[PDB]
Amino acid sequence: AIGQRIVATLPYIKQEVPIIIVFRALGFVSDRDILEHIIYDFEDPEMMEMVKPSLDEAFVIQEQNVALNFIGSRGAKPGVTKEKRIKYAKEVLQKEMLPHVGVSDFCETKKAYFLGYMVHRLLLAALGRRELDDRDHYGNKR
Amino acid sequence: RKLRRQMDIIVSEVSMIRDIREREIRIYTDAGRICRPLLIVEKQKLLLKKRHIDQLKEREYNNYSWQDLVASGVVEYIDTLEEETVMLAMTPDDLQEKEVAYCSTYTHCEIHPSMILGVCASIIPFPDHNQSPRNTYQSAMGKQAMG
Amino acid sequence: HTTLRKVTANTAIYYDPNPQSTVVAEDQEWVNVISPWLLRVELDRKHMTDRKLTMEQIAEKINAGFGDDLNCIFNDDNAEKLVLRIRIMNDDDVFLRCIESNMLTDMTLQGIEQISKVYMHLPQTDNKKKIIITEDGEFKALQEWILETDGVSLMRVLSEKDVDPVRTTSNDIVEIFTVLGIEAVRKALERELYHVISFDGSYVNYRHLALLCDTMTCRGHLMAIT
Amino acid sequence: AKQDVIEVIEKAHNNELEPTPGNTLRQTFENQVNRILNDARDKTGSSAQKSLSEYNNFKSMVVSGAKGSKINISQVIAVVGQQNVEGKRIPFGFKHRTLPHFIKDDYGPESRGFVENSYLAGLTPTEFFFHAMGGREGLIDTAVKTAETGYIQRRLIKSMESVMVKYDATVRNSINQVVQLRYGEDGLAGESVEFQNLATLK
Amino acid sequence: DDEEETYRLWKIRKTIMQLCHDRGYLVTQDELDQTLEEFKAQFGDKPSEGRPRRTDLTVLVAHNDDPTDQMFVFFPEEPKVGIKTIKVYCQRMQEENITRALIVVQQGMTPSAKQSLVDMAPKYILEQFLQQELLINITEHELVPEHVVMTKEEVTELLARYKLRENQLPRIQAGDPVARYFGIKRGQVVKIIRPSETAGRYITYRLVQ
Amino acid sequence: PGFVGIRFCQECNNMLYPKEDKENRILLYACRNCDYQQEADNSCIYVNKITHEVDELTQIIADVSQDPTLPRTEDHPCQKCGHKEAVFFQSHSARAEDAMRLYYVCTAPHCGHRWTE
Amino acid sequence: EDREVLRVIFPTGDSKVVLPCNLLRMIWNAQKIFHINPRLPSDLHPIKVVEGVKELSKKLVIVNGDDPLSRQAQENATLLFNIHLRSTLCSRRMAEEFRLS
Ligand SMILES: [Zn+2]
Ligand SMILES: [Zn+2]
Repeated sequence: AIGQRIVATLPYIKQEVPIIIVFRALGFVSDRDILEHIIYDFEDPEMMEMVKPSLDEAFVIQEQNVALNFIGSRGAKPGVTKEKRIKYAKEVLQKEMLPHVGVSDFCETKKAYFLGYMVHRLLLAALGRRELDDRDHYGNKR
Repeated sequence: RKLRRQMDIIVSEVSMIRDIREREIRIYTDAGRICRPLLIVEKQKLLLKKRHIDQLKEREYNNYSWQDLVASGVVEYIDTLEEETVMLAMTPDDLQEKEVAYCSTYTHCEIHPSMILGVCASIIPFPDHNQSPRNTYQSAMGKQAMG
Repeated sequence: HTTLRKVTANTAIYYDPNPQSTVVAEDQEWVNVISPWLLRVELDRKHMTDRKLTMEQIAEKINAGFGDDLNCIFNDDNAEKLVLRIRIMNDDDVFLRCIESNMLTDMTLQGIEQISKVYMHLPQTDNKKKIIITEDGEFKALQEWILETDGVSLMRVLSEKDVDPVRTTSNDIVEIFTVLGIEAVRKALERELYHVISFDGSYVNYRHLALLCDTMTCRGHLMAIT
Repeated sequence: AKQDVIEVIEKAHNNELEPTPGNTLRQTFENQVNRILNDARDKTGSSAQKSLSEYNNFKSMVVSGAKGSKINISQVIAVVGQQNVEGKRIPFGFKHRTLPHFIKDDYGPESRGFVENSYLAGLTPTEFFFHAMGGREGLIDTAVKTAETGYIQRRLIKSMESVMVKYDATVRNSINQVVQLRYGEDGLAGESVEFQNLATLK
Repeated sequence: DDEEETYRLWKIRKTIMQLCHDRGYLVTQDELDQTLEEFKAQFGDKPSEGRPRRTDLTVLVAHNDDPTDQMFVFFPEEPKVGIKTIKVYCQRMQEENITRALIVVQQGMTPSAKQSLVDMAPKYILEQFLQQELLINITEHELVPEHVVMTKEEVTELLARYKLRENQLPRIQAGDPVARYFGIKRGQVVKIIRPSETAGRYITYRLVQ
Repeated sequence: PGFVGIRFCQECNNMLYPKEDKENRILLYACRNCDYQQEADNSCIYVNKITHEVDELTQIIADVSQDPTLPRTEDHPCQKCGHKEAVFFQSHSARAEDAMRLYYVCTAPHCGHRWTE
Repeated sequence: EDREVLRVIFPTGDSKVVLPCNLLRMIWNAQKIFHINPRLPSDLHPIKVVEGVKELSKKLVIVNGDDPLSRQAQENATLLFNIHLRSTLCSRRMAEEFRLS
């Protein structure tokens, strides 16, 4: 088929969501602007051919609020209106995902950088540029 | 490293880890990070000197304590993440001398190897002469002895 | 089992508007010679020569598998490069990449399915060695070639030329039940059960193994002990 | 043997090592390294065994078979050996090394679990930690094995607890379905038989 | 690809000849072990659109004790045979005075015709086999011991000797390849002779259910 | 062969998609969102290297010479500046199918030359 | 005829087998109870060996009965032991190895 799509299981949401929808809902209209948070060097094609099948999954949404509704439909408390799903999904993106990067009036660019770092960190292991983390490594314990 | 060895701003518990191949550089400040103290090694020589041992041997008069030894920039606290990006030596005599060269880029040394043991395993005499499932059974039966 | 992915080096698709136009510089196409979007694959010599394949066999497998919806054009086995080109005879070109993936994942160029890795060695143990009887009534352990696998089909295997259909055991009891029957399952179960006991060198009497294999098979079906 | 490890490593680094058929380069390198180390341990063990006197008290038990084995004497006197985890050597628990006292990408004997010291000579601390890591695996397997073997025991018994030899000398279950027509397909009990040799065969 | 199909049909015919000899139908030693060359010369080497096509190579045989009960086989041309392509065969059955036969299909049979084979079964006790199934005489394998079909007068003597009922025996299901090989209904017991490593030879009795 | 690179719409900054001009029979890249189109210069669209013979030397970074944990030899001097110290290490990569090749990186900073023997 | 039966029962020929009473040890006990001295010619007539083994094989019953279904099972149940017994209580083997009276 197409192969190797990227999704994002995020809390208080019943179903996984493709990451491009998450960056569109998070505040980024464009595609190059989304891609600048994930692939830090655009002259690497091997990143590009792996990142494009999840981009081609979601060229039907190009604006923020439709992606907000796409999240809020999947919500644990599914809103009945268009403007209740948006408030629920905006609450989730504001507070539920990634508290450690900031919960404030505007922390969307910083949360976007950390999420793009997570996607980049996934792509490096899927390409074998790095190695997988060990669960028993007691540096990773507290 | 210059600041943490002087305790200017960065307290000793904070860990700095530079990953080189992956360009990331992390700093951790949290609670729950397990760490142990190590000596510091410049070019091939210890930062610990005769004068430190002399000032600290006549403790209870000078009170040149462990904390003054930390403050001098002679020991560090190293946790597990920072222990991956570093090169240690077991014994400064046998491992920092001219020979068929192994590393010659050491960074730290250990104070004594017998500080890898615990409490109940630190009462076993000659434990490196036993088979290792015996040291476990003695580390269990040391909690059951009468005294 | 061998797919196209084992032998191919890389795959690149071009949109070449005329088949004679040849964006790739290959004179073999020019002497060799309707849709413009084409697929090109480079194989490698090593896996091709290890398994002894020819591009005629491969193109035959494509034309058998997909029919005459599409035509392969293959290099003769003389040049350093191992190229073949693919068109589609007359949902535009994502279909081409889709059938690329479907063609890569499974074609069975050689081999049979579910058997992924097969080994070869000469057996040292006398039971695994072939045993005959000579003219003077000796036993004369023979050291012939055997070959062990990593998957199992056992009925597509036995139904082949030059494979011994008397001696091939298959380590898998449900399959022996499907193929050889319940009385073969009792003997095979006994052998696979005695093997793990005698691997330590310990001994257990035939009484107990025989009774376990009997109670486990005395109803015509596999009575698993659960 | 330790020099023969290093020359194999040099043949591996300079791409001078051809893979064994049926194996990858990694597994054939591992096979050759473990071959040198096991042959070393065996030769040192045999030298130790040749060294012992008639009046020895380790030999007094091993020859009698009362306690110990021929590998224990070698492992007390000569060489402990290589410590293994899941059949392989000591794995790279750190980033491409084992302990922070070793250079990265060190496939040597001392860096991966081989103990060139005996129990009489004591262990170096690296070797001590590796031997603890070796003993831990068997100490785990002891505790893990019991809760499977007892369950297999009980589950085997519940299928066959009513199977007995009747006065027909046949073998039948609780509902008199016949399992064997003679017990052990000979009628004979297991505690009165022996090993013998068929003379007329071969 | 005609040498492989010729070799395949030769092994099919050879296994059917061993099938009919083991079952009891009278077949000669000439057909029992012929080489590939008698097959190739006597059917014609070209299975693709040529002389050794199906249906006019199909075997009919007769039982040894009387030449009244007769056993066809039929090798259909279709990969997946159907009801309309077996009622032809059943018409050949009712055309003759014969009772039963084999059908060696090429691919898997359709379920509706399998239910058909179930339905006229007490009239005509016929059955099928598969092509992949029949490229090996599985009786020749070393795991498979010697199976013998018991006569009813011997079954009565068996049950009288050990003083036990017909359901107390060990049993065998009708669908496994050995009982399907000999071809036997339920309520019919089978000797199994096998070598014992403890005491010589051992006979047991499986009842078809 | 080479590797295909994604190019972007100038107008709305989205991924262009390949498409065939049937009339001129020419490959063109077109945006889904806006009508902007472009002529293809490469004519290669999807390339997939399955044997995946990869050059690790593109991925190696010169800063790795600052790692204390890594070994170094003076047996192999630098190819560019002829400096003796070279820090060496293995592939350090998963799916490096069978490789114990040593990669050498030069010390003595701002050289950064990287080679394989 | 028994030798070929063993060769078909035991492919990959291994003489080691499990059987009730150790005949070699029992013969060697008989040699010490009765003071054999195997340097002298034997008193035992070799037809008595044959008709003693044939009678002993009658005495060793597993399946009782006389109908031919029981006799086949008695023959099969004692098959390997009777092969071993006829193979070690020969007339040649008693007359030239064990020298029993
Ligand atoms: Zn656009
Ligand atoms: Zn340089």
